[PDB]
Amino acid sequence: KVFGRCELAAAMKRHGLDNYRGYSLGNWVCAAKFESNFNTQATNRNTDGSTDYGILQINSRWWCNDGRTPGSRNLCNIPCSALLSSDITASVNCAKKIVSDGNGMNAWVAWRNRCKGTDVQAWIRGCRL
Ligand SMILES: [Cl-]
Ligand SMILES: [Cl-]
Ligand SMILES: [Cl-]
Ligand SMILES: [Cl-]
Ligand SMILES: [Cl-]
Ligand SMILES: [Cl-]
Ligand SMILES: [Cl-]
Ligand SMILES: [Cl-]
Ligand SMILES: [Cs+]
Ligand SMILES: [Cs+]
Ligand SMILES: [Cs+]
Ligand SMILES: [Cs+]
Ligand SMILES: [Cs+]
Ligand SMILES: [Cs+]
Ligand SMILES: [Cs+]
Repeated sequence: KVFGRCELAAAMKRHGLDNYRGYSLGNWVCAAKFESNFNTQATNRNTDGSTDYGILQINSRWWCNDGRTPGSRNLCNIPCSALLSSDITASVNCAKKIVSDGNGMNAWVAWRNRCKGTDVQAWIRGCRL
C-alpha cells in the first residue's frame, strides 16, 4: 500500500506513535517519506547482507527474521514480511522498540540526515488529525 501523507499521519496517531519517546508525528511522517516514500512494500538490501523492510525500513540485522541474515537477531519477534503489510501495526510496534533503544530516531540514518532539525510539522500541516 502506498499511503497518502495525511492518511499515514492518521494511522500512526491511531497506533500511538504521535509524540512517542517525545517525537512528534511530523518526525515519523518525514522518516517514512524518506525511508519508503510511504510504500509499505519497500525493501532494500544492505551491503552487509541484511535487508530493510516496510514504511520505516526496519533492518533484519536486529529487528525481524527473514531467514537470510547470518548472525542477526529478531528483537521485535516478527517475520520481516509482517513489516510489508497494508496494516502498519507491526511496523509501528517494532519502531517503538527501535526508538527506545538508546539513540532515539537517530537509529534511522535518513531521519538524522533529512528530518532532524527541520520544520517537520510541515509533514502534518493541513491534516485532519
Ligand atoms: Cl492522505
Ligand atoms: Cl508527500
Ligand atoms: Cl510535528
Ligand atoms: Cl536470519
Ligand atoms: Cl532475537
Ligand atoms: Cl519468522
Ligand atoms: Cl493501518
Ligand atoms: Cl531521544
Ligand atoms: Cs538500505
Ligand atoms: Cs533505493
Ligand atoms: Cs541497495
Ligand atoms: Cs533504507
Ligand atoms: Cs538469525
Ligand atoms: Cs526473538
Ligand atoms: Cs510481536
